[PDB]
Amino acid sequence: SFGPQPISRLEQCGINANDVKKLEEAGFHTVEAVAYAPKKELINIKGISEAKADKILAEAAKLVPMGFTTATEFHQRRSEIIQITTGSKELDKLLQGGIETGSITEMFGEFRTGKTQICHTLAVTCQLPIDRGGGEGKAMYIDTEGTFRPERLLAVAERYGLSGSDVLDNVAYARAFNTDHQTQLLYQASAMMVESRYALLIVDSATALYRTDYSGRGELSARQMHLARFLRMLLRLADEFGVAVVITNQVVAQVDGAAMFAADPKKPIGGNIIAHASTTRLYLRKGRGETRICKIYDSPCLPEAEAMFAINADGVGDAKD
Amino acid sequence: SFGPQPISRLEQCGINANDVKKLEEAGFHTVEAVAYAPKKELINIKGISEAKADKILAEAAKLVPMGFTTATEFHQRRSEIIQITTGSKELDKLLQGGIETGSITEMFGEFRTGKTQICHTLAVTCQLPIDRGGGEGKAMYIDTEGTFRPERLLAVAERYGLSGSDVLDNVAYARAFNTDHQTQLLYQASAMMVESRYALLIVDSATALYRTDYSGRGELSARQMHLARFLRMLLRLADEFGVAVVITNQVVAQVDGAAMFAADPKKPIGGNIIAHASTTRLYLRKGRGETRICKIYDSPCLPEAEAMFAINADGVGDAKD
Amino acid sequence: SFGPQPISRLEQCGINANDVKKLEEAGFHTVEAVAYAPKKELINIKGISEAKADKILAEAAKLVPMGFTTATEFHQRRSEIIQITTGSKELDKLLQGGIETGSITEMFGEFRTGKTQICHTLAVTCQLPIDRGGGEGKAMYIDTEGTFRPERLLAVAERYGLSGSDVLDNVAYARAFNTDHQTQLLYQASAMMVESRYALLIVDSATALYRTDYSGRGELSARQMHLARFLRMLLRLADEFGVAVVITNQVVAQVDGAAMFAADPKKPIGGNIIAHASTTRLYLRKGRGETRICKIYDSPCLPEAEAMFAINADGVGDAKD
Amino acid sequence: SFGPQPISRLEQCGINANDVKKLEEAGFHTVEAVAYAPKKELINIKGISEAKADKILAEAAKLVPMGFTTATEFHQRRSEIIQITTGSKELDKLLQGGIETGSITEMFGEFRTGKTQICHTLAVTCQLPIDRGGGEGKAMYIDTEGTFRPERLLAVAERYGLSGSDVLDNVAYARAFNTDHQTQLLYQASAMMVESRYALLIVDSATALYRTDYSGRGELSARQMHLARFLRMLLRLADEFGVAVVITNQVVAQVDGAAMFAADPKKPIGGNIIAHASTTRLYLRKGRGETRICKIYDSPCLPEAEAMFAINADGVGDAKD
Amino acid sequence: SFGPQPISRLEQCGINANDVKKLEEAGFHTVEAVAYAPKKELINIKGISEAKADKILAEAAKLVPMGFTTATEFHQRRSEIIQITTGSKELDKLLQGGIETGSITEMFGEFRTGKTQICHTLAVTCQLPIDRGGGEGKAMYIDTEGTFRPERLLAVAERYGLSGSDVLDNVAYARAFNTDHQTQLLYQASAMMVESRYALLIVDSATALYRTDYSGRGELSARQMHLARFLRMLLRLADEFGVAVVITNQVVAQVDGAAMFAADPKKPIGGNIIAHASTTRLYLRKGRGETRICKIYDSPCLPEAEAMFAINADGVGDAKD
Amino acid sequence: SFGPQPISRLEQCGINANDVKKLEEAGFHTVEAVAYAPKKELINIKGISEAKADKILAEAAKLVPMGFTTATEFHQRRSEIIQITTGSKELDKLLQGGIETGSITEMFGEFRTGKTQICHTLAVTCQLPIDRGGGEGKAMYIDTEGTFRPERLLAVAERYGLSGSDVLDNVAYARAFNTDHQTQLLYQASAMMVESRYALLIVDSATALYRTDYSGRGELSARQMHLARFLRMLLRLADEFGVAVVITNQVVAQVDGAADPKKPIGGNIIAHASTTRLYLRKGRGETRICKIYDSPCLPEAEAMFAINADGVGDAKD
Amino acid sequence: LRLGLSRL
Amino acid sequence: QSLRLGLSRLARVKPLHPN
Amino acid sequence: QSLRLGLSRLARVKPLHPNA
Amino acid sequence: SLRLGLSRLARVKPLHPN
Amino acid sequence: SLRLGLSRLARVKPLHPN
Amino acid sequence: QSLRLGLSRLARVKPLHP
DNA sequence: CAACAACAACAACAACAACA
Ligand SMILES: [K+]
Ligand SMILES: [K+]
Ligand SMILES: [K+]
Ligand SMILES: [K+]
Ligand SMILES: [K+]
Repeated sequence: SFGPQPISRLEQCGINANDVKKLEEAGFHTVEAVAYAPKKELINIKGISEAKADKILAEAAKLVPMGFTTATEFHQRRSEIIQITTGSKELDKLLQGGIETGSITEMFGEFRTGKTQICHTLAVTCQLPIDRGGGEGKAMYIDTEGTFRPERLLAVAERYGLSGSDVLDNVAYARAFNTDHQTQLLYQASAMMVESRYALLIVDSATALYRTDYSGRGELSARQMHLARFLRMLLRLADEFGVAVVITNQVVAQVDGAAMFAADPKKPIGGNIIAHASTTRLYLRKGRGETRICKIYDSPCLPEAEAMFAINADGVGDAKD
Repeated sequence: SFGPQPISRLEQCGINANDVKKLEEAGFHTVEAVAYAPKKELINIKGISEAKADKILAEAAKLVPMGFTTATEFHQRRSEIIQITTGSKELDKLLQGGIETGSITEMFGEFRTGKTQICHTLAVTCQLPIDRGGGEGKAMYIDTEGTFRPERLLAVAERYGLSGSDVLDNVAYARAFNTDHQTQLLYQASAMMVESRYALLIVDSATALYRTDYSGRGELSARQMHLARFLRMLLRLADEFGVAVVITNQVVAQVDGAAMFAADPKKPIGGNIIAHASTTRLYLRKGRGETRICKIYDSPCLPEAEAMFAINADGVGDAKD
Repeated sequence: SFGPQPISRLEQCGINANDVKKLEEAGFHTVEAVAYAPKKELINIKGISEAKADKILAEAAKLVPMGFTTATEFHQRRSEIIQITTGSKELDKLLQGGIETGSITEMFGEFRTGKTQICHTLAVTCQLPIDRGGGEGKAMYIDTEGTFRPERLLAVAERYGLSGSDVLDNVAYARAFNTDHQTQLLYQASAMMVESRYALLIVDSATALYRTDYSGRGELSARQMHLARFLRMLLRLADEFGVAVVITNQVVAQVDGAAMFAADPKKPIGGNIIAHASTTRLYLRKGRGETRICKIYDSPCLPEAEAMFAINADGVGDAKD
Repeated sequence: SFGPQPISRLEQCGINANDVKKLEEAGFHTVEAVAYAPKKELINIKGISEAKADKILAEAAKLVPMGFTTATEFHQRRSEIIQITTGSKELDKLLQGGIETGSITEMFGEFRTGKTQICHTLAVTCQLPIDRGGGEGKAMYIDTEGTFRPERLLAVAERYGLSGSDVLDNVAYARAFNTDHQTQLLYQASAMMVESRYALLIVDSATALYRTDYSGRGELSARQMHLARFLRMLLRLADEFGVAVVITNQVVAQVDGAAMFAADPKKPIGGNIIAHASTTRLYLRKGRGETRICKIYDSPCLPEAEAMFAINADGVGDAKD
Repeated sequence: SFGPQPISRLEQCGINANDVKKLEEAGFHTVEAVAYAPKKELINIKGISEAKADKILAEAAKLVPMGFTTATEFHQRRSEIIQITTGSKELDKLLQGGIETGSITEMFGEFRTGKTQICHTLAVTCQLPIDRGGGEGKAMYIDTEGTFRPERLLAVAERYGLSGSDVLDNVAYARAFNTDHQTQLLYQASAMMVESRYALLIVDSATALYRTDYSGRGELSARQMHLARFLRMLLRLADEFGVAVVITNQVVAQVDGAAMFAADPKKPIGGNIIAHASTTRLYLRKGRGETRICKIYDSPCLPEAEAMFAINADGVGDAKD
Repeated sequence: SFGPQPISRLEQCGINANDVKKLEEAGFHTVEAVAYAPKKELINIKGISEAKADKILAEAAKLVPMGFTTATEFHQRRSEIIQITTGSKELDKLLQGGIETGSITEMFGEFRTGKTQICHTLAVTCQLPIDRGGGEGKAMYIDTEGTFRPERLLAVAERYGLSGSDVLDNVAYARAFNTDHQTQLLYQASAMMVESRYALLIVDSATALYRTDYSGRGELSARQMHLARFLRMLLRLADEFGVAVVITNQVVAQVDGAADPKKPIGGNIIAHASTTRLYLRKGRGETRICKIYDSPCLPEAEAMFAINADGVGDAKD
Repeated sequence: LRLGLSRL
Repeated sequence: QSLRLGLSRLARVKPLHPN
Repeated sequence: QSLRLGLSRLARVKPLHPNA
Repeated sequence: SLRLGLSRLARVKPLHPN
Repeated sequence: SLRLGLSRLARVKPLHPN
Repeated sequence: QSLRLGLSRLARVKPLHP
């Protein structure tokens, strides 16, 4: 019973089935989802009154732990977390295991640094057994740039000894044409995640469409609010299902602000919203030939350091010294 | 009996058990809390009439003195305030002792500044003996972002020579998923604080969830009222138990005027409510490498100055030259 | 007999001592209060009939003059008003002498402007001799936020050449936890200051508790009424002993509409009741470093002019060149 | 039925003709274009309200699937992508088929490298039958420099054994005199692709006019925003009609920030906007005599490699040994 | 009526004469110039608002066709362009007719190669009838070195049989003393060219004054921007009136950016801006005695080759074999 | 009143005296100098704002024509250009009149050639009446080698019959010790020229100090920039005052790959900035040969001249 | 007249 | 309904060049 | 009755892929 | 219509009759 | 008497046995 | 209001050497 | 008749010969 409880449990709790259907249509497919939701969100749903929402909230909270606990229990639970191998030994050593499930990891850098390659390699490796560094689950790919190539997947699957056809079969792909579609896709993501078992969710890239959909200083606040809502939805998914959420970012040039005039200053776009929402941040730089350098920009438990990886014909790996 | 007297003392004044039971159910576990509560709150409570509320208030005022004192007595009592070390000598010199108990300390800055690191250091140093600069009490942690790491606690405990297991056992941890959960955690914290002896209460981040829960201009007033209620509850806890309340704050960009400080001016979020609620305010910024700079933004008795600390594998400390 | 005649000198005017003690426990401690009291509140008391109320009101009006007087005598008496120096030459010039006794001065501004520092400096200055700027009187501090520091009083007393213990023994302190406690503090302060020579009353801040005790439009109106009552009590003090009342106020943004933009406009909270009740109004703004700007907002005898002061380690002083 | 659906189908869905005409005038000539547009883009149209926009989006989402699909289906569909031969065997081997339809290829280099020659050759080779490496369609040429010569088209047609007049009748050429006209031409282009079959859209050059129209600092932000909007419109065209979009870019000299100081380092202009917008990037250099070298600067599925081609009297071809 | 439409056509279209006059002061003397200008160029004119600019642009677009046209029409128009013979049979054979109209031809080389002699010969020959290879129009000469000599013009006119007075009277001459004057001469040139018929404009040399006006690395960006503005204005003139624009350029000795050197390697100055702005580039080299060699450095349609000419007493001609 | 107008004229069209003083301190002495300068130099003067410089330029542009004129006017203006005789009939025929005013003439060759002798002869002959081939003006001599000898001037003056005393008095002399001193001497020369009639200016040599003051490949760019600035100042002087500027140049060997193995020094900066270039060679015995290395209107030809005790003249058989 | 505190 | 990337190779395309 | 911190390696899971 | 340069068949008065 | 927080002179058993 | 190309022979000049 | 602040983005520019 490690997984989340479906909302149909509330059926044997004293809740009308039609109201449960309305909740499901509103986007709450799990008891955890309604439990974590505030009262305003349940009030906003048509056909739900204050008394019904209060009863639903109380009954849902009766089935989930939302109290106080000691720190040793949290340490014990976190010691059993699943970390997905990136495919490169140096990156795994830098991250002390790899990409951590249940949180948000973001990579940023200039072009050709290798963000999409890391996304493809993680999508392939998330289907490996736990003893091999995988998660034994499927993968999601919400792509907003049109750069999904299901031939790198075959190369990595051939490298790891898996069947290419099965690897392609067990990956879900969707394309976002605008910000509204990008945010809408998460509802279907949760609805079809409640059925099967997923371990990785990939957005590449999160902020590509926000540069053009919202342009100018006059549209800054609305863009930031939409981005905050999207990131909150991603965090809700990560908490609900325990998947590892990975998002890709872009960079902009510091024309005059700070950096002491280095070779070429660059900072990630998205502002303080995405700066505070992401749990782990990585900066990717181009090195020599096919080698690139990854640096831990921000992390609550990992020290600032650097690692070297490469993009070989079978995905992300270690540089051939 | 330096600690607050329990509510059961009112039993000796003739008030029946039912009244005490309803008072405890509403969230008044201490006679001091009852005395500090206005008559309107008691009237709101179901099951208490005007005469009952007047009698309860009169008995509470009889128990605890709420009269006029002399400044000499205030100076004598303030000189015996426990201040918790922050792990850095320069920070302690700037703060003239450390984090004060019975007040509200706010910390704000950009990402990577080290608010969470200082929170972990404080939560692990609050258990030191008073002669060593600690607080000789348990730590309380409320997390609204999901960035609580017991490994840092273990590292700093090993630095200070304490045992890891009991240090972890002495820290209570909770996570708030929304604002209502954040507020209910305060009632639970008061209930558990009545029994044991705590010295520190950390909220991080206090205003992280308000950015998303109340989005838009139309919900500004409700957001500010909820934040005011939360801050008043925190002040009530600090007055009742004397524990030191430390809350962290996020930052936003000053795009409207561009200020005059630098090319990236930033200001804390929350507005005048949190500006006036907190007693001491600290502004953290990044320096070079692993070094950070802390500035006293506002303090009733501390002159403006700066300190320079660092984050190492043993927590927050002084810079290594 | 410049001070008010106490309530002990109407028993020889055919008044039973029982009525005198009833008036004393009701809140009236001097014949000035009785002669200036409307008949309706003397009738709403318990234990006094209409005939007794008339017979005491007529004699009280006989003792205390109440009628028309020549303007020349009024000007001559107003020439003899003690003005308490603020410790800054520029502020003294702007205020034309300082804080007027027997009057209400309200100061408002954003955080860290220096209202509490000004209050501390005034409290320590009030004990100076009249010719140096003081009023031979003590000081009282009704604090509702928790920012009372004897250290600042000691520093300014050392600056002015006074003993720390002697200057501390004259300042009475009290903290209010709610609005009812705020009113009871004034009720006790009347009896505290009838028997002793007081020349300063400081409330910091009056409107802090009303912001959270009554929240929302539904409780707004009652809120205002309570505030009015408080202000009326203050006025009675200003006419019962001639003490100068100093109040600090909070500010809020102008989100609804900016009047042709004002670089983050700010308006004082409290409504029109305290705008009409207060006599002098000051606006404090932050400048460069520790220098602050004080501007007259409303005064029936002074033009709207600006002045510059600073907060140094010895309190409020002039700008340091 | 593999082509796009004309907007007139929306009339059969239960939508008036007036709003359909308004949409067509706004530039939406296809149901796919409407489905890919955000709600705020439809709101900006005069005469369209929120309810009408919501109904239009809801009815358009039914006729085109925008949801989740497996990766095997994407692999099967991508195995059938038409690739246009560039006229040289080595370039075809380097690009693994030739220029890919449905994406953006940006070719940049020094002067006289041969990008215009490549565009001229492609404008003829896109009219070949599918089994010969063509696309069986017309071609578009938006020329912003004035360097369009149909004589090269005639030479390539003579080489490939096609009638010169027939080849010339199938090329639509327009000239842009400024950036605003550059963006305006795309609306007529989109309106014209509906009635016929186009396989290639060429912009030469994309950023020639931006160098001069927006000059110096203070116009950089507007220049980049306009460039981003133009590139987004190009991407929308490519997604809507499945055409092969080829854009030509210029270079600038790296004065500071030594890249490697090999021999006159050069950097493509346009910044991170055009760096992230383009899907494939080619770098062209001059070799010896008529031979030039092409290198894969950036590609999501192609290794970094170099190929050699030549500019003969019949267009771009293999070097004559 | 093949010539440009004077700006006096917009007045009888809904535009007041005052706006036409204001546009004329801005340098726009033709409807084509108004049509080709972007909106922000008309906005910068004082006294012209957004609505006025929109109306003017709409009228200009109505009068001037700027749509999509097939390649056959472009081929037909390109087969009827006027090419001016340079005076030498070999040079005309190399250029496939002579100097093209409506484009920019730049000759560069070391000193003494004969750029000025070629310019003088072209200035004389542009006045020939169409049958003899001329353009049947006047010529302009902007000279930035003081090297203009009418004696060569008289000699070439004697060679061609034309009267000297007619040839001299149809040549306009201006001297540029700095960069700003060089740019203002172009505005004066447009003003005087809207009235009469001109076939050829000469700038000699384009980049002479930039080598000395903007000296040093710190002034490189401003120099390049000003050069780009000058070249764009020249291209605007060429597109406006269909004249043949011929500019001359200098050389700079390569030292380290080549690594492979002939006896003395030299490259043109002006950088990528002038490399990209020019349409046809000729490289001039010194032969034996009075013979010189011309090579096609850059041309969209002319294959690279070399031709031999000579400088005789009657200007540029064929060498005496 | 065909000469340049003094800067004081700007006083009469709405400019304060202080602005005129600051312009004079910056090196501008006539209205033409202000007109020929762009906005950058006027901005660079401390105390002059953007609006003031714009006003000054707009005011100065009206006093001198700055527009388009037909080639007939230019031809008729060039038809009365004063040319100074070199002292030799063969060289006069080669140059079609002699050294022209308003342009830059540079002579280069090996040592023991006669460039300084030609400079001395020109300095003497520039004071002759227009009928005999002079310019009826004084002469200036900027010397960077210490080879200025008044005895040659006395000999040539005796040859032409002029008095020695006033010939010596009508020649200004200056010596340049370093590269910056050359530009300072030019700045002083502007103030010397504005107040008197000057016909000929001589620099001998214009590239001697640059060989020693600037050395190595690392200082090539600075040397070329300074040489370009000096040449542009010379061109501005020639355009402003209508003088004949004669500069002298040395040669460098062509030790490179292959090939006369001697070429003028200074590079493209001095090659492109000279209107007329003369190459001088040593012939048999004492007679020397002159060739037109570069000219925009004269063909390549050779002439023979000789240096005798009375200066430069024809070679006796 | 009671106007407050008086110096005299 | 399926998805679309670009022009399909197996599409029924009318002959543009008969020769 | 306890908190969840993502996917747990101690939880049972059927083999997504065949043996290898 | 289109306009590139100067049309060769455009009628124009003779600049130099001679 | 008043209380301003945790008194420094309170006699409380140590949390840690060291 | 002409263009000055140098030193003009026709211009009147005082005799430098009488 | 009162109360309530929020939100970052954007790269551009080549020049310089020398020494038997
Ligand atoms: K973070
Ligand atoms: K505060
Ligand atoms: K890319
Ligand atoms: K070109
Ligand atoms: K020359």
